[PDB]
Amino acid sequence: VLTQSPGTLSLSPGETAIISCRTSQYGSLAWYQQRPGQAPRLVIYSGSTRAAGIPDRFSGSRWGPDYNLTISNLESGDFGVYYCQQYEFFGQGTKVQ
Amino acid sequence: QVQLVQSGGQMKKPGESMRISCRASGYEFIDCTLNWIRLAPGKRPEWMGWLKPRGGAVNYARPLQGRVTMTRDVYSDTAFLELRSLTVDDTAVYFCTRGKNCDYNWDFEHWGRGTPVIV
Amino acid sequence: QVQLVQSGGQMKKPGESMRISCRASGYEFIDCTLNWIRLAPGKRPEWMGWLKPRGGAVNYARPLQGRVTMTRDVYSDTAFLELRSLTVDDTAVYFCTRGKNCDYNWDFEHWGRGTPVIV
Amino acid sequence: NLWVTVYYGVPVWKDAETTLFCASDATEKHNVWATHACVPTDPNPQEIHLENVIEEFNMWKNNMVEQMHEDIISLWDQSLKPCVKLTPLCVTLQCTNVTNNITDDMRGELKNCSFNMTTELRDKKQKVYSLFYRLDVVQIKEYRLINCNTSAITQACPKVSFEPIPIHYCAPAGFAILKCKDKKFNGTGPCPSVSTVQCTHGIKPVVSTQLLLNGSLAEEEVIIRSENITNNAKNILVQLNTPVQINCTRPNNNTVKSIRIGPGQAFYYTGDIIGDIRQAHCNVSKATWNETLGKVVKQLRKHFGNNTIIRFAQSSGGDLEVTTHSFNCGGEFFYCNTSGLFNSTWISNSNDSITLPCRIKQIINMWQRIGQAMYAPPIQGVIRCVSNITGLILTRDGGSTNSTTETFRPGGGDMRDNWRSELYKYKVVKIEPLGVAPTRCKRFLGAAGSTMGAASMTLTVQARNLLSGIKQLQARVLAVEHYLRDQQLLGIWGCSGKLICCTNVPWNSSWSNRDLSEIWDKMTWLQWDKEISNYTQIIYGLLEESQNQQEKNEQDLLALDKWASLWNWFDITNWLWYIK
Ligand SMILES: *[C@@H]1O[C@H](CO)[C@@H](O[C@@H]2O[C@H](CO)[C@@H](O[C@@H]3O[C@H](CO[C@H]4O[C@H](CO[C@H]5O[C@H](CO)[C@@H](O)[C@H](O)[C@@H]5O)[C@@H](O)[C@H](O)[C@@H]4O[C@H]4O[C@H](CO)[C@@H](O)[C@H](O)[C@@H]4O)[C@@H](O)[C@H](O[C@H]4O[C@H](CO)[C@@H](O)[C@H](O)[C@@H]4O)[C@@H]3O)[C@H](O)[C@H]2NC(C)=O)[C@H](O)[C@H]1NC(C)=O
Ligand SMILES: *[C@@H]1O[C@H](CO)[C@@H](O[C@@H]2O[C@H](CO)[C@@H](O[C@@H]3O[C@H](CO[C@H]4O[C@H](CO)[C@@H](O)[C@H](O)[C@@H]4O)[C@@H](O)[C@H](O[C@H]4O[C@H](CO)[C@@H](O)[C@H](O)[C@@H]4O)[C@@H]3O)[C@H](O)[C@H]2NC(C)=O)[C@H](O)[C@H]1NC(C)=O
Ligand SMILES: *[C@@H]1O[C@H](CO)[C@@H](O[C@@H]2O[C@H](CO)[C@@H](O[C@@H]3O[C@H](CO[C@H]4O[C@H](CO)[C@@H](O)[C@H](O)[C@@H]4O)[C@@H](O)[C@H](O)[C@@H]3O)[C@H](O)[C@H]2NC(C)=O)[C@H](O)[C@H]1NC(C)=O
Ligand SMILES: *[C@@H]1O[C@H](CO)[C@@H](O[C@@H]2O[C@H](CO)[C@@H](O)[C@H](O)[C@H]2NC(C)=O)[C@H](O)[C@H]1NC(C)=O
Ligand SMILES: *[C@@H]1O[C@H](CO)[C@@H](O[C@@H]2O[C@H](CO)[C@@H](O)[C@H](O)[C@H]2NC(C)=O)[C@H](O)[C@H]1NC(C)=O
Ligand SMILES: *[C@@H]1O[C@H](CO)[C@@H](O[C@@H]2O[C@H](CO)[C@@H](O)[C@H](O)[C@H]2NC(C)=O)[C@H](O)[C@H]1NC(C)=O
Ligand SMILES: *[C@@H]1O[C@H](CO)[C@@H](O)[C@H](O)[C@H]1NC(C)=O
Ligand SMILES: *[C@@H]1O[C@H](CO)[C@@H](O)[C@H](O)[C@H]1NC(C)=O
Ligand SMILES: *[C@@H]1O[C@H](CO)[C@@H](O)[C@H](O)[C@H]1NC(C)=O
Ligand SMILES: *[C@@H]1O[C@H](CO)[C@@H](O)[C@H](O)[C@H]1NC(C)=O
Ligand SMILES: *[C@@H]1O[C@H](CO)[C@@H](O)[C@H](O)[C@H]1NC(C)=O
Ligand SMILES: *[C@@H]1O[C@H](CO)[C@@H](O)[C@H](O)[C@H]1NC(C)=O
Ligand SMILES: *[C@@H]1O[C@H](CO)[C@@H](O)[C@H](O)[C@H]1NC(C)=O
Repeated sequence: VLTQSPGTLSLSPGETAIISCRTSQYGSLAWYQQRPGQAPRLVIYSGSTRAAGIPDRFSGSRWGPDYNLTISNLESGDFGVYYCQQYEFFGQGTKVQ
Repeated sequence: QVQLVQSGGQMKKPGESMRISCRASGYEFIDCTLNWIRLAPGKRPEWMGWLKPRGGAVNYARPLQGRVTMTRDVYSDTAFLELRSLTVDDTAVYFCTRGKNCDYNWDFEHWGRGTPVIV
Repeated sequence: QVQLVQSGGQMKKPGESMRISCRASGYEFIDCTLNWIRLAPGKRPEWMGWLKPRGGAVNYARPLQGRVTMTRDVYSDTAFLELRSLTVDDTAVYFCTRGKNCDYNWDFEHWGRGTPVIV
Repeated sequence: NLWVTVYYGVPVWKDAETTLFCASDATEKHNVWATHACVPTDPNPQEIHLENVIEEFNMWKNNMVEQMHEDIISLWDQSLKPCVKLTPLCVTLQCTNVTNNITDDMRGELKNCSFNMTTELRDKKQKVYSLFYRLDVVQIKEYRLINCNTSAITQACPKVSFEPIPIHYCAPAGFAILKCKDKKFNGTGPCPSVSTVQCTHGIKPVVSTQLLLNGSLAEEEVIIRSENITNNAKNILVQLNTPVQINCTRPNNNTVKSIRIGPGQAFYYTGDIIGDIRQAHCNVSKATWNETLGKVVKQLRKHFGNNTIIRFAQSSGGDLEVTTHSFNCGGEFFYCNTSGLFNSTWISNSNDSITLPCRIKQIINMWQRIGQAMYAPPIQGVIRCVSNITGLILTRDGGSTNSTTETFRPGGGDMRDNWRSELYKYKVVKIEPLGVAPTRCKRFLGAAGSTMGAASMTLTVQARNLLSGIKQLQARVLAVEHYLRDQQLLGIWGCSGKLICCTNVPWNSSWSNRDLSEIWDKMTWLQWDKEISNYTQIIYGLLEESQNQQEKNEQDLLALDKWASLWNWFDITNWLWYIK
């Protein structure tokens, strides 16, 4: 029902990552990060609210039925797979490299 | 302090049935939902179902109805996911998850270690 | 609701003894006085006695003193009227009665079915 | 030139939660569901409609539901507490199938289940034969009771009945219950028409899992209540326009007998079944249920796509409480299989009863607590009920990608939904009587929507309602504390007397000016309190400083000793010799 773009995002350290997510339903959108080999962890919920322990680097804001995840000054703990989530519906996921 | 501990490392061939246990601790087990998530490499994540352990009420994802069962033990705070009629497309890591709070359960801060299953 | 239930139809000869039960229900059996009335055609109504089934206290009428005993089983909620040396003039219908309220005893509102006794 | 004035008792509302006390209309009845801590009800004497008020009602987050859940749980536990424990009955039973005299199938799965037991004298023992339902007994043919290895079982006292008795919930002094009288009120939104009521409309504690029974009915049409119906987790409550009559029964004579398990303790069990062993059943008229499902389908089609195919289905899984309709009838607990009434499919657009099988358990663990259970004693004779299926609880099977089909299943397990179905209209509002307004002086609950100045003419009545186990004492003490706080603040401002008090504080333009023309003419007090809520602390502080400290100093000993014929000496100088 929802999707996200780009499928793969090839960036270098220190650059800013932007990931877009298109939704066809009204509902709060959460963003999750998956480190390769570990369980995924929530990075933000309700579109713009951060989970506990997440630095200020992660943020997001948008208008209309679209959402944006912005990640400034990428660090080594980044470069996972980033998932959209609506009411028990996920996106295909964006792999940041 | 909320912790979810999963048993795993299972390998199954097509046609077999499988069971995963998920022990929950650090919070009142009864009053808060659990959800099951299937993450496969290269596929979209699939939500498998939710379980309310107070009455054991279970909601299965529509594509998997007739295959999935979820039960629970409250005296030993465990949630059991049983999946039947495995196929090659069921290879994935299975997670037991709970929301940030027990009013809006979709904000899954708390995830288990993850149970790999290879078929 | 208040109900008093008796068992009757006794047929006796002169000189024999008789026992009539009166099961009380609805009101708290141990918090209200019972009375035993005798009715018959021709002769007046006669009061037999009162029973306070907490201490078991009893008061008998003067014509019947030495012949009439009253007992109470608080666990079956059952009063008992025992009469000795029954004779022809005691042929009558016996009532187990309770007052309208438990403060004034002589407003007999609650009467049982009645217990015929033919000597 | 408009300056501050202080009003006490203006009608305004804060949505704070509070403890709400009992109100139950007035010996056999005292056995059941009544702790006689509950005052007799007045005959709905004060239902003051409020005209032109728009209040936000949210059924899903109201403290009355949680308070009622706690109160009903405590009532149940208090009723059970002075009753015989069945810890002696956790013994090894040798069970055999019920005697059909041939190999005929046992119906209801009754099992003979002899055991050794105890008696009043500690030394002796008494073999007992007692038919137990198979759901109650678990194997270890050696058999034991279901709950022995987890929880102690407390028998319900034999005389005690469980039939629902209406309970009216009435707010304490200083808090007023607001009822939303709007028809077609889906439970979460602005309510066009509100009324103030002292006591709720006698809510009946009735415990039913899938299908609500004996509840209140809607006036116009079926109503579908759910917060975020898109969400799968949240239960869809359904209030039905027309009652559907369910006729329920156990057809067994059920010869009951008693034994004494100890000093002053008795155990009641099924000695025998005189008649044929027959299954318990519940009948629902097929045509009535078909029409009811059609109406529910229409209201559900409104929320989802109009083209969508709405399909019902049996409950997917859970405990026997969740998976099957649970309810008590005449003191006997029925678990009825609703798959007969929910397996239809509705595609986009008689005198035969759907008979639901029912199984009866004696050992009930209701409220789903850990470590507790209750043995319901068997009831002699055939039992019947004629309940009305006034409401339903549903949940939508989720996770589907595209596709027009929506699967709805019976749901439950959490009993808060039952009481949400009845307490949806009610809200609890605190009364914050104090208020501050502009005026040129410069020196119950009715008419809430009436503009300012109309309120003042009736002001006193609100001041009359204020001031009127452990939680009730806390409620009363907090009411007294709130009243003393309000009176102390009134005194510190110089307004020791209640009602209108005028004070010399200039109405600053910063404090939400508003033009000071329609404020008093066209507007009600609540919208004002919405406007000036943020500035209220500054106004209170300035009131205290201006007409309490400065007024004390300019009416301190100043003017106490007034003898001044040579006043203003630094001006008596100014025309002492200047005139010369
Ligand atoms: C289930 O629960 C969820 C919450 O968990 C509920 O979802 C919320 O529903 C409400 C309505 O009940 C939604 O408000 C409506 O949203 C519409 C769009 O609002 C978003 O976008 C606008 C900007 O839109 C402009 O641009 C659009 C694209 O060109 C265009 O289509 C539109 O017309 C406008 O020109 C933002 O200003 C607004 O903040 C909001 O932002 C969304 O996206 C961002 C992404 O970053 C996210 O942060 C936000 O949370 C949100 O997702 C809009 O149609 C509608 O406006 C109507 O009302 C206004 C009143 O001011 C009126 O001016 C206008 O004419 C319309 O009548 C309204 O605002 C709300 O966004 C939903 N929130 C979420 C989180 O999903 C859901 O309703 C509930 N379901 C049920 C059944 O109860
Ligand atoms: C939804 O609401 C309906 C409608 O009220 C309820 O149906 C009632 O169910 C109760 C029991 O659950 C019924 O009350 C019981 O009826 C039995 C028959 O009563 C006999 O005696 C009375 C004397 O007044 C006569 O009028 C009547 O004709 C019969 O001769 C009795 O078994 C019960 O009384 C006995 O047990 C109780 C213990 O509870 C004792 O207090 C009594 O002293 C006595 O020993 C009792 O009266 C009632 O009749 C039903 N109403 C009807 C048919 O209209 C549903 O129960 C309710 N649904 C749910 C799920 O709660
Ligand atoms: C769900 O709704 C469905 C649609 O109405 C129901 O499915 C139908 O259920 C019937 C009953 O089983 C199926 O079988 C029919 O039954 C009789 C013959 O049954 C005989 O044997 C049974 C033994 O159990 C006995 O009880 C009966 O009295 C009979 O003696 C015939 O009339 C038919 O030929 C047919 O075989 C139907 O096939 C089935 N229909 C469909 C379209 O699937 C279903 O019962 C509903 N479920 C519930 C729980 O109510
Ligand atoms: C008390 O006994 C019950 C019944 O044996 C235990 O529950 C499970 O029952 C199922 C029924 O199919 C068995 O397959 C399981 O093996 C039982 N569990 C166990 C651990 O044996 C229940 O767990 C027991 N309670 C406690 C607290 O141990
Ligand atoms: C449960 O089994 C017992 C033992 O077989 C049955 O009790 C017997 O009942 C028969 C028929 O009424 C009597 O003649 C015997 O004297 C009883 N035996 C004893 C040892 O008491 C009992 O009837 C069975 N339960 C039923 C039929 O519900
Ligand atoms: C409620 O009754 C229905 C009656 O059909 C039962 O449905 C059966 O469920 C079993 C369980 O696997 C299936 O094998 C049958 O095919 C079902 N029958 C039909 C016609 O669909 C249901 O199991 C009962 N529920 C409970 C809790 O006893
Ligand atoms: C009782 O009946 C069941 C079927 O419900 C059967 O399997 C079992 O063998 C029977 N047991 C005895 C002791 O007769
Ligand atoms: C009851 O106790 C006696 C004591 O001798 C024992 O032999 C017998 O097996 C017990 N009976 C049952 C039915 O458990
Ligand atoms: C119906 O409920 C929805 C939420 O599902 C709410 O937004 C809306 O205001 C309600 N409608 C009314 C009260 O008319
Ligand atoms: C149960 O059996 C007794 C035996 O005396 C009989 O009087 C009674 O009517 C029976 N009960 C029913 C409901 O038929
Ligand atoms: C239920 O019983 C009543 C009488 O108590 C009868 O009028 C009604 O038709 C019955 N309803 C059903 C659905 O069997
Ligand atoms: C009766 O039920 C059938 C089958 O579910 C349905 O097609 C029909 O519309 C219903 N009739 C009504 C509600 O009048
Ligand atoms: C059941 O429905 C009928 C018909 O509307 C109604 O008169 C009756 O009062 C209802 N029963 C109860 C117990 O509310």
